[PDB]
Amino acid sequence: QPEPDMITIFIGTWNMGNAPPPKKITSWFLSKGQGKTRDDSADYIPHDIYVIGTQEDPLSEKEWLEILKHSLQEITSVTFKTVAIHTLWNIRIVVLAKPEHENRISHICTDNVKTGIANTLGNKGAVGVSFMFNGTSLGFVNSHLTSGSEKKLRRNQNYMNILRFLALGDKKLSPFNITHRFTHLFWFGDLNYRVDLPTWEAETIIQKIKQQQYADLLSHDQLLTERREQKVFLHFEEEEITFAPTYRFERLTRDKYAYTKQKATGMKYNLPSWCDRVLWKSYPLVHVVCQSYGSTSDIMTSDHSPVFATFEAGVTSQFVSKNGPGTVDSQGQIEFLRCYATLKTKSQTKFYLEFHSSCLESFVKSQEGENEEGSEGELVVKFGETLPKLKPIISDPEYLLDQHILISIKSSDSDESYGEGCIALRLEATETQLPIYTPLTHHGELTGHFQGEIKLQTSQ
Ligand SMILES: NC(=O)C1CCN(C(=O)Nc2ccccc2)CC1
Repeated sequence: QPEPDMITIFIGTWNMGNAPPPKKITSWFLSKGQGKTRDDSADYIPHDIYVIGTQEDPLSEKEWLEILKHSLQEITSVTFKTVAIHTLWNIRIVVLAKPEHENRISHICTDNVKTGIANTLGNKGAVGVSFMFNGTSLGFVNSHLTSGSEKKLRRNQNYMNILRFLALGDKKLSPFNITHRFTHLFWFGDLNYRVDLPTWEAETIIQKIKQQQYADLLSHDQLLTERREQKVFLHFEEEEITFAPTYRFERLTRDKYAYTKQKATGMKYNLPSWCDRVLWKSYPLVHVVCQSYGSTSDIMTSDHSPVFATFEAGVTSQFVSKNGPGTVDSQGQIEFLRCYATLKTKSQTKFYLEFHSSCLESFVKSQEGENEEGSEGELVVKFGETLPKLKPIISDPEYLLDQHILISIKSSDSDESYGEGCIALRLEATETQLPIYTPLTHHGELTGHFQGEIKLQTSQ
């Protein structure tokens, strides 16, 4: 039975509106409704992994597990294994996997972050799950961010708090937040970003939706505009939206957007919006293709419609050689040449690098680089040809070219990271000096750049 090189992952996000679901929700797991939908011919084909994110979920974990498992079994005739379930307040994440994956899945982590302070702490935040699938790390975040058209700044702050404080993945990757810890990261939920148009335009917006004309609406989507100005979700992908806004509906139909201010809304308008979203971020040159992204038309218990997205995702085997794991493979080495970091920092400390990778027995600290003044004010840290030679555990190119090196640049004075990034070893050539490049981030904001040349030696 061969180990896979590809899996399909289903991501669902639904704000249930504190209402139990209808008896049939199979349309969700089949990616049927509006947008980029799944072909009929695939309906009996199970996804390898189903990650279900809910918000305003009124069910017990047991009640929702019963509905989810029975739903998938009806569709696929497969009895899915529960990998993880985590619930913060009414925010919930469920990971289900095909039974043949049970002994491929290990190192399962769960965590939550509560966002806000005093007034604003009590119901918003994120739940998450991470695990290894053979040699591939996977993380999943379900976030319910701050509501309200006039709170996109709050939403961006909620995002930065979740990505700083959600403790998933390999704790040995201590310089690195969840946006660097996984081969594939999926971040979904009721992100709560709104179509920023005047309240007087509501009926015009509704008109535009009935005509399936979304272009002039998406140009005002706060998530799309905030991402374009690099305020939020830096270096995440989102598939093109081709489905009507998923909020706010009158319940028990989809024929009406309920946007007018009411006591129940705190006297706030809820203009039709894409509150309900799936974004991802994969390590450089790993296969990840979105195969669906849409909303259901036929689940109407909530003022939100469910959103599905499906993904082909590249996975690797748990590699064993004669040598590593348990030693180095002297036939392998990773060399950095002519490397410099550019940092936006005003500080004057010395910097050193840390190289972290599952292809190394443990992380490698460099010597300090040489600080220069850049033309336009910047700090440029020069490493030149000083950087330590990295000793992979396995030299087999079938392993090593599928790996990645995480880079942190750290203050000698404080040992704090000023920047994190990632280099793919999926090079055009081995035993050849080749350009490498990663942006550097800290708390998921741009702090600089790292570039140079790599020279990779493999057993071939
Ligand atoms: N949060 C909990 O109560 C857990 C959830 C289920 N579980 C597992 O071990 N699930 C599992 C592990 C590896 C591969 C496939 C499935 C034990 C208890």
